[PDB]
Amino acid sequence: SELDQLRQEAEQLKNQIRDARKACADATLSQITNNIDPVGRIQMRTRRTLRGHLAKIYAMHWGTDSRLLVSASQDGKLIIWDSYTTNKVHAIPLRSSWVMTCAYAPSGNYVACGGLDNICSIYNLKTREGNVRVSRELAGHTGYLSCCRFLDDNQIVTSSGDTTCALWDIETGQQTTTFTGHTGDVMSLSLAPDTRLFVSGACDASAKLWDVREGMCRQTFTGHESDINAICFFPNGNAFATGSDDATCRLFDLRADQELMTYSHDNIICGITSVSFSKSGRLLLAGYDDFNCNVWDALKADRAGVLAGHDNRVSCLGVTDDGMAVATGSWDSFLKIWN
Amino acid sequence: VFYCLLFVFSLLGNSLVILVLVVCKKLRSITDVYLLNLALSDLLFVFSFPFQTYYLLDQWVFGTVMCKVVSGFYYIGFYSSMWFITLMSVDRYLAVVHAVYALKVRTIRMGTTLCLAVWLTAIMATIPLCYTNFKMNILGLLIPFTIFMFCYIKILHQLKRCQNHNKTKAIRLVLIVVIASLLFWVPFNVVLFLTSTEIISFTHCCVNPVIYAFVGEKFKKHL
Amino acid sequence: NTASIAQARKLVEQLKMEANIDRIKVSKAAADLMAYCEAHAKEDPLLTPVPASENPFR
Amino acid sequence: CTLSAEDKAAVERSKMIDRNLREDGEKAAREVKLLLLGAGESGKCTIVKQMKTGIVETHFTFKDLHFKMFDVTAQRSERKKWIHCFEGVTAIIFCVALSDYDLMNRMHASMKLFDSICNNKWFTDTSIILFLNKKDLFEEKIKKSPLTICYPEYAGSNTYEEAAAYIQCQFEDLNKRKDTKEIYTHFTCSTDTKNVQFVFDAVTDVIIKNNLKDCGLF
Amino acid sequence: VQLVESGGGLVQPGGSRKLSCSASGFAFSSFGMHWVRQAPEKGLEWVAYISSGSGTIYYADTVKGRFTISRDDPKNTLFLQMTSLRSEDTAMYYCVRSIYYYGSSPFDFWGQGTTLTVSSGSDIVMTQATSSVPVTPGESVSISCRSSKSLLHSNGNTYLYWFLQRPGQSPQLLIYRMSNLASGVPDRFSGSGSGTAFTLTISRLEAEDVGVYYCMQHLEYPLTFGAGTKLEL
Repeated sequence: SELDQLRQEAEQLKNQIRDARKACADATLSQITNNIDPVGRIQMRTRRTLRGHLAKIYAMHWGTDSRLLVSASQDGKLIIWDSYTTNKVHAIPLRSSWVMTCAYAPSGNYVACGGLDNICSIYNLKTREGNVRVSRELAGHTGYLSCCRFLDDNQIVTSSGDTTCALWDIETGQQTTTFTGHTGDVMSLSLAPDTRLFVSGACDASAKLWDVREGMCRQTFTGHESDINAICFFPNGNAFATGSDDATCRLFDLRADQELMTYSHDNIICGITSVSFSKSGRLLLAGYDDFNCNVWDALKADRAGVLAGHDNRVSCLGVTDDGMAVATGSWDSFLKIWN
Repeated sequence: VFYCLLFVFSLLGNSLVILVLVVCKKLRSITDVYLLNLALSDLLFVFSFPFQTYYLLDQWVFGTVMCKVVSGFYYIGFYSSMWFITLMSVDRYLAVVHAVYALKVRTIRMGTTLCLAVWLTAIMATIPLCYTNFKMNILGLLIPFTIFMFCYIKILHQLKRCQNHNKTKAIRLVLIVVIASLLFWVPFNVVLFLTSTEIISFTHCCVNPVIYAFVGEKFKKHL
Repeated sequence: NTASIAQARKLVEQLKMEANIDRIKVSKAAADLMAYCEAHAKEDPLLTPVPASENPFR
Repeated sequence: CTLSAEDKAAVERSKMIDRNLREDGEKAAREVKLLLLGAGESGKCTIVKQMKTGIVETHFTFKDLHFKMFDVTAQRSERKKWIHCFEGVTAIIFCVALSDYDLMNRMHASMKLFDSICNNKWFTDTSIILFLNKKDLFEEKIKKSPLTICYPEYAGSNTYEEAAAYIQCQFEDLNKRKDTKEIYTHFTCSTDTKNVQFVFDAVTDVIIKNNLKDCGLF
Repeated sequence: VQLVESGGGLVQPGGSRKLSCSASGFAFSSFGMHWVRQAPEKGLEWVAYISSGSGTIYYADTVKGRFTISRDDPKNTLFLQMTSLRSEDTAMYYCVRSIYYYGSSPFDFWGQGTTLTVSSGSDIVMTQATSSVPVTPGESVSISCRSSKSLLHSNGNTYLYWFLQRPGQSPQLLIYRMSNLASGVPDRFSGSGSGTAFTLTISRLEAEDVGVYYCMQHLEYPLTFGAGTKLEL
């Protein structure tokens, strides 16, 4: 009887959360932005083509200086790229070739990498010996690592395949904070501009807002019908966008506690693998399974550009911090810089 | 005076082969390297074809370098096509029989070095050669086809013991290769030996892109 | 299952923490996102494309 | 050529990195990548010990082939989110205990897992090697407790040589794409030396099949 | 990380001698290596360079066709084969490692160097005006230098390096571009400048940063140093 009592109590709390979100819904984002100027056809050409991987590229990440980027592929290699002159700065041999994520530290000193070995490896780029070197192996998960992002040189947050995000300490090597509450396994995370909150999308069609200091789940966003594969904060930090396997991108909202737009089209039936905003937050970039990359303006759901040019699934995407470039990676073992 | 459409459709076939292999960057394997070089040899032979036909007036420079260019393209194409089919026979021998050792041997760079060796030996064979024949006969019939028939007989004896669904189509395509190469090169060299078939030897370089590319499901999925 | 009772208690405590938050209207935050996109349009090299002089990739 | 001295030396560093990447890739392309699967309480540890925390990789050489098995049974996550990483393996070794027919039951879970990996969209052309393991105490477990407990449609005798072939035919009938891939099958035990010879012969046939596909002969 | 140069001694003029530098403590194979000499009363001048993997070898147009630089990758030594030693080759020969990628610090570690004693045009000219500057600790010192052509390359980088040679020690890297501070170097040192005029500024001094400063260009080979500025008292 106690299980049914708390069951009905949780139903009543979900009903009052739904009633609060319905009472806050006074006008949609389509009804307000019907008077702004629609953006033109965003024509973007392949400036650089980075061709050094020999297997499927699963993740990339930009540097803070908007010139260096790292990319992870399952040929067992992790390559630092000079995006201006197409030079390979470093080539990092991985102990486990089955990697699914990579991160570039905002100081530029470190590079993270992880995957199906349940280990976030931290690589030191700037040593006295001249070579790259693994500094720490953060081994505390039981599921596969799906995303990792540095807070600073000493703190990193990882999302894993065991319905659990974790906050690490690089110097000691243990989990400072464990973030639990998802029921499906978490596929991506995204830090806020002020490194105090992060969102995470899992395979239970829910995205949760996490507080890094206290370690609690603040808000929970349910609008999708399938597994959320990618997530990214808006540049304001008051919104984020998710990309799922139901061929839709959705713009959620932290203060309004519910979704705003759905970025969908009837000719699109494949899942989103990657999502990123522009520098202004006006454009919304999204990588697909039908080998393309589509660009919506975020203020109105209409597709304003197609970044076609890959021959397999666009698995990773990054808009740089200057907004000058978009690096798209794919399973055809090529990175492409778009502008 | 004959039909002479062999130029017209062999140019189209070899051009489609080189278009798919080069214009689409689809040159991953050693077999693509051998197929590209055989298609270049076939285009050189088919380019040397129509200058011999309709030879009523000699408006082109005969007895000097231009007729020498025509004859050189002819004989470089003949030897290069014959040798490339023998390199493809040896490569298919190594890919089926001795499949473990082929992982070490069959690389792209080894294929390019063997191709450049074939081109250089073809040019060196055509330097001594517009109105020798035993060397032509030997190095275009006997030493190539012993290797050719040995490789494909061992390929057949290996493909008689495999899984059924692939080995049936493989035995059919191997028999097509063997029957076509024999019926396209035996009576031509027999007539050359008796003088010391022409249209059949021209039609061989028309049929080569069809057999070596267009029946393969790899190339079909490239299309 | 006492552990399932504790799990349901944790779930209803998380829903109670989520329910008692400060929410604003959707139109105000939509206007906030529209104002952030309108106030940073000149600094976006992809929205308004830069000339090829200071373009670092061309 | 409008490059500085450090730019030229950085290009030289990048070209040396390119040479190392090409050498490592053409070394890695000479290896046989095997995906090791299986149901719960399988006997895969015995044949791994014969052939020798998410993926347990196992490198071993045999008759100048460099195999690398990837024991991924133990990755307790959603398999649909990471099974596309193994697109391009040479074969799949799938381990079934034959004596798990009486312990729905374990054998129907094994059939469901085999049907899930065999008809998967990422392994349409991948051959599957199938060790039907623990055949020794299966042969004495079928003394009592017949196969009617597991397969009630079974009407043959209670002997070993018919029931084992029936279980083999029930697993091989789950293959929907019977033209593209093959299902190699071996009755194995704990004391069985020839478990590496069978996977050697199976990947030899798979390499010959891929070479027939690559050389235009298919 | 260390570089021990060996060989040297008294050599008759016109003879031959091979110098070795056994590297220890770093990835030797991924570093370009330089030999740079220093006359017993004069400053520094570049001699030779071999790249990583021995792909590019440069000489100084005074030893070209006369010295031979070579490296060994498994055994970590660096060789400089010298034939036909004239009287203008008596110096202490320093070995210095140098990596080149985007953002790297070339010329960051210098060997201790060994002594060699012999018996009996289109380059860029570094020019430092002040030969000796007397100074007290706590002050701020602005040392200037100038070039022949503009060291600002078209890609934005300006290739001027600032070094420091303590009395009785090997030179040390201070500033590894026009304004980039090297590792292990305090925040007091600050490089600046533009075009053909550059200035290293010391905000406040200590006792250990006295000695001779050198400026080097890395825009074009051959690498040319300046006549160094001495700081005493």
